[PDB]
Amino acid sequence: EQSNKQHRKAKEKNTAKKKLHTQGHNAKAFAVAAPGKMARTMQRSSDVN
Amino acid sequence: GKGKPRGLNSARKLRVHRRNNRWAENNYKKRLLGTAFKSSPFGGSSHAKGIVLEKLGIESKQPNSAIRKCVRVQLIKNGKKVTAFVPNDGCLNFVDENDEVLLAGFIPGVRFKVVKVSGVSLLALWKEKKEKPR
RNA sequence: GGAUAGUGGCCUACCAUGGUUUCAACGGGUAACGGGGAAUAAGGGUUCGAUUCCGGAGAGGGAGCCUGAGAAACGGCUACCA
RNA sequence: UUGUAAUUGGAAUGAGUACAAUGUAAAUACCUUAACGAGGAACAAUUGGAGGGCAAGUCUGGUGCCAGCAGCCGCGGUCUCCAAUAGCGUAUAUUGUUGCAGUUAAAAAGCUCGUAGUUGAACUUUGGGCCCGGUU
RNA sequence: UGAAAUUCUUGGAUUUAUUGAAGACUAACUACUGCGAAAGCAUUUGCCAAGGACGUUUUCAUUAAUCAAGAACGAAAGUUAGGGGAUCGAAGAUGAUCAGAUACCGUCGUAGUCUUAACCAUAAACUAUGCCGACUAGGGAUCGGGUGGUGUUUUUUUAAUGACCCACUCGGCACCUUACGAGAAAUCAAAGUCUUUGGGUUCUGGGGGGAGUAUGGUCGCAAGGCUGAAGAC
RNA sequence: GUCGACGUACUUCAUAGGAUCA
Ligand SMILES: [Mg+2]
Ligand SMILES: [Mg+2]
Ligand SMILES: [Mg+2]
Ligand SMILES: [Mg+2]
Ligand SMILES: [Mg+2]
Ligand SMILES: [Mg+2]
Ligand SMILES: [Mg+2]
Ligand SMILES: [Mg+2]
Ligand SMILES: [Mg+2]
Ligand SMILES: [Mg+2]
Ligand SMILES: [Mg+2]
Ligand SMILES: [Mg+2]
Ligand SMILES: [Mg+2]
Ligand SMILES: [Mg+2]
Ligand SMILES: [Mg+2]
Ligand SMILES: [Mg+2]
Repeated sequence: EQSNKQHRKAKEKNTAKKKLHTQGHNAKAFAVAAPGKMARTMQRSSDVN
Repeated sequence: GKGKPRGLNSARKLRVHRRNNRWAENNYKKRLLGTAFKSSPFGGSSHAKGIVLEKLGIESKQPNSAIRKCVRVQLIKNGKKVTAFVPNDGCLNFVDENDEVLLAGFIPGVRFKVVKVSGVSLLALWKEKKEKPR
C-alpha cells in the first residue's frame, strides 16, 4: 500500500523557443511584416483557387 | 525586485526580452509564420469542392436516419476522401454520383455538410425554387 | 583635375589607412509604397491603412537618348530579352 | 368579457399609370399635380428556430395490448409558437511597464570569476525680518 | 542452499600458529557538528602557499551589486597512452533449474574499481527553493573570536596560562513556542513587508499527468541474384 | 517498406463533494 510520489522528470521535449530551430532553418527569420493581411488575403485566394 | 529590470534607462532589455518571449505563444507563432491554416478542415478555405463517390446510407432501412444522410465525397483539391451531411433524405434524391458538391464545416466523425450541388444551392432545390443543371 | 546647374569619390591621377559594430553593423524575410487616418480598448496597448488628400516610383523587363525651362517621357524614339 | 372572421359600413393614402409644369446641356429621377389607382385591400414580406397531432400505413426490438425509429406513401379516388424585419441565415477567421509565474504539478543555470548592459551611501544657501500687488 | 550441484580435498582442504609480499581503505571516536564557490573533504608528522570570522581610536576613498560574451573547477560512469592489478566487479561462461516469506542462488571472473598525462562536462549536481540590501517576535543549545567577574579546577611552591561556570557581544550550521504575517494545505523568521502589487539585477516558462490517431513537412534508415525435407476377447 | 526520430494537427482517460430524506 506504499505509493511513492512521482518524480516529475525535467523536460527533454524541445521547448517552444527551441522547436523553432529544429527544422532546416530558423523559422523566426522567415516571417512577414503584417500577418493581418496574410490571413485575410490568403483566405480569399483559397476560395478563388 | 520581481526578477525584471526596472531602471529608467532599461527600456531596451525589456523590449528585447519581450520580442524573444512572444514567440512562445502558439497563437503568435502560427500568426507570423502563416501556419494557422494546417488545422483548418479545408486547409484555409471556407468551402470545399468535392465529387460524390457514393451515397453510403442509401440502403439503410430506417428512414431519415443519420446514416441515410451521409455521403462519401472526394475533395478535389487533394483527393482525400471525406464524409458529408445532407439536410434530409429528401435532399439526398438530388445528390447522385459524380456531381460537384460544395462542402462547409458542420454519427460522430462527420464534420462537413453539403451546401451546393452542381453549382446550385441545395436549400433552393429543396424549396422547389430552382432546377439542378446537368 | 574632369564632369555637373551646382556642393560632393560623382569619376580620374597620386597619396595615406581608414569607415561601421553587442548602444546589434553586415546578411536574410517581409502577403513593406510612407503618412494624414481606420478598428478595438476603461486605461496601457494590439491590428489595419492598394483605396477620395500629401509625397515617392512605374508604364511587359533591362539599357540608352532627341526635343524642350522642365523627361532618362514611354497614348516620344532606339537596341536587346519575352 | 376574452379570442377568432375569404362577415360587414364608409372615410384616408401611396406603390403604380399619367395630362401638364418644375427639374436637366438634353433626358431620367426627386419635389408638385389634373385624371385613374384597395377588402383575399390576390396591389398576395421575408429569413431562421422550437414544439405538436393524426392512419384498417411502413420498419425494428421485446417479460402479451407495448417501446424506439419515424410517418408527402393509407381501401378507392386526381397545425401551433418564438426572434429579427426590407432585411435574415450559413461556413472560415477573429506576454504582464502599469500587470504573470518559477518548494510541493510549466519554469532558478552544478558552482565561481568576469566584459558589455542596468543600478549605485551621505554632504554644498538653510532659516529669519520686512515691502508690493493678486485671488477665494 | 529451501534441499542439493558445479568447486577444494588423505599430494592434507577448512581450521590453528610464526612470518613474508601486493594493492586498496582510513572503522569504532562520527554528530545534518566543522571546512570549502560547488563537486567534495576524516591515520601520524613536515613543507608550500590560500581562507572565513573575530579584535583594531591602522590605511585608500566609491574602488560597489547583478551579470549576455569569455574563462577556472565540475560526483559516478566513460575514451586515448603508460603503470599497477589485492578486494569488489558491467560483459561472458558455467552448476542447478525443484519449492514463492527466504523466487534469484552459487563458481570462474574480461573491462572497470587505483594511479600518471590529456579528453568527456552529465546527476533527485535538492533547501525539487537565484544573487545583493533593509526591516519584522520571544527561548536556550552548539561552532570560532572578543569583552567582563574580585566564580570553580589546575599549576600539588605561588602564580600566569590551560579547562570549566555565568552575562553579553559579533559571525554560522541549526532547533523549539508564536491569532506577527503569508499560504488551500503541508508548512515558512522566510515561501512575511496592513486588502491589487515599484529597493537593485540575471535566467527561465506560456502550461501539467496517462494513453493514442494521422501526416502535401524536415532529417534519417536493409537485404537479395544459384539456394531444395519427405488394454481387449 | 503498413520503417525510426523530430515537427505539426487532432482524439482520448482521469469530477464529483457535504446535509437531509427512504
Ligand atoms: Mg523584496
Ligand atoms: Mg510589395
Ligand atoms: Mg502596411
Ligand atoms: Mg496607403
Ligand atoms: Mg516616370
Ligand atoms: Mg500588364
Ligand atoms: Mg522609359
Ligand atoms: Mg502619360
Ligand atoms: Mg424609381
Ligand atoms: Mg560592468
Ligand atoms: Mg544618491
Ligand atoms: Mg571536528
Ligand atoms: Mg589502462
Ligand atoms: Mg573545461
Ligand atoms: Mg549532493
Ligand atoms: Mg536577504
